[PDB]
Formats: sequence, C-alpha cells, structure tokens
Amino acid sequence: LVSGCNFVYVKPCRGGR
Repeated sequence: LVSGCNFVYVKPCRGGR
C-alpha cells in the first residue's frame, strides 16, 4: 500500500487488515 494501512484500513488491504 502507498497509504499507511496500519493507521487507515484501505479497501484492497481490508482483506488481511
């Protein structure tokens, strides 16, 4: 992710995060 998925739950990241 280019966005910080650890801080903000990004849509393509939401599967794991």
